[PDB]
Amino acid sequence: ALSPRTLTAQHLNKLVSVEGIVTKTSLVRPKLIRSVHYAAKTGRFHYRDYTDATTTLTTRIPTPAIYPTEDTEGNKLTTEYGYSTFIDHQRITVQEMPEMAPAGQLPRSIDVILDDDLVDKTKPGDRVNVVGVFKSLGAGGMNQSNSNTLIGFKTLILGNTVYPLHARAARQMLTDFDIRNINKLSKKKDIFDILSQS
Amino acid sequence: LLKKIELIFVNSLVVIYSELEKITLICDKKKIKNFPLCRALLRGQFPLLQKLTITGVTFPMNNQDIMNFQWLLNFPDLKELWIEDNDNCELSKFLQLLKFSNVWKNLEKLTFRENKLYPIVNLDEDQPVTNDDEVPSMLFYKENLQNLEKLDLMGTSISGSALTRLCEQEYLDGRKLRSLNIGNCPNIQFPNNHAHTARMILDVNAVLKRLSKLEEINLSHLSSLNDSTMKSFIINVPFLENLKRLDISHNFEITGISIYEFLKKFQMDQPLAYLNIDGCSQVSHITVNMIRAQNLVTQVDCVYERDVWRKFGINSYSYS
Repeated sequence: ALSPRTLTAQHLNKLVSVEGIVTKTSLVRPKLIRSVHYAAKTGRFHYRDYTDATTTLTTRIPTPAIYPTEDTEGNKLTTEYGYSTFIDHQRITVQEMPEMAPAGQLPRSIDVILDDDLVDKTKPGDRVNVVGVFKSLGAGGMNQSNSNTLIGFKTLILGNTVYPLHARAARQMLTDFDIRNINKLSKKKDIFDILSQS
Repeated sequence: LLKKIELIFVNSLVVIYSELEKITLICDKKKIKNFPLCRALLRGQFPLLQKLTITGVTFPMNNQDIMNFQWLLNFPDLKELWIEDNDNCELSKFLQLLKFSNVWKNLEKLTFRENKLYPIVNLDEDQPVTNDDEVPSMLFYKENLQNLEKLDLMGTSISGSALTRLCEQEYLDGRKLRSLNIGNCPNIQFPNNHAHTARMILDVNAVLKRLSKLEEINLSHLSSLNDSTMKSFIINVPFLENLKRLDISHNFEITGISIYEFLKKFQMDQPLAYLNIDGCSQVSHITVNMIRAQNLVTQVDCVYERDVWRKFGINSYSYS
């Protein structure tokens, strides 16, 4: 159980929970995960799976997001949307709570990836707890086109659940005991004075 | 005096033959747009012809006698038939021939491979009666296929139930069958799959009970063989004790999990002799290195970069 400050390189590839405030939510985009193609002469439906470092918890070989256009025999393919499969994808920045940041330091932040039904579960300014796998991705400048010796690797949380918060939950649950107490108090003749004095 | 003739018609430009023993006709399907020996094969007889191998030709549309394999009745004693990428042929018409004549006293091996996906063929077990006062037509599937050692149906759109019916009817003999190739057949689904039409199901338990002594299985390009479906093979390990050579290559689904637990339960039988998983993008390199290291297979091939399977001469006589 961490925050965007105390989340540390020792935590990479572990399952972590981070508390913070959401900022800079990306647009929602469909991410291609499988495409299906009718080979016009052959009659078979070919298909192709896709992978990147966000779609999987393990570093499977990447797939270049290219659509097929020809069969092995050279027969022209046609892409079949509606049988092809896309997940919704969203990237959000969770910022450290300013109340927690130590003396004279500004809040740290980290980027979370959310997929399918987790998308749009938060808007900016939401205080949140995110659970997910903290990961690294990309080449980190090890690819020799990058001369810079010092830059680090990009890192993310691949999200598994998102809880909104106002603990000191954003929407409080009410027991029937709460319902009955709330109604009981409402019948006290001077309840407006009681609540406003409270 | 010619006993064995081969023709490899690389390009195009514009009666009794007792001597012959083997005819191999191979064509560039792109350049050749007809069927060279069509008149000769339908008109003549080649009564001592042991092996016939026709690939890449294009059957004429104007001749249902060709398309129904009516000529193919001409050749008794035909120890082996190989027929591959014959673009306008169909396994349906072939099985209709096999229904209605005892065409061959003996086939040791059959190999049929149509290229394009024709509609679903189910085993046509309908035995009609002209009248119930008259005989039902004797169906010659048994005595035609009773002899087979090698059955190969790669790419042929045979439905899974058709193959189970071939085994339940005991048309395929089992006691003599040794090598089965059903790769690239999109109409095969295994029992654990929830998504199907029931007559595409293969009942591997029934099949492997029937034909238990077989050596060599080929399921390459059988995308339907996901990891869940491999569980059916795991529990049916006791019925395939003769199996030495297993090709499941170019399966883009099969994770190393199924591979490993299959070889581990097989080890409860002594390694499997040989296994092919070339092009299988999902088998983890460390798993296959474990397979080598713990010696669960005497040889295993993992050329991930090998794009294609049709080694000419060895696996296929389709030209180039």
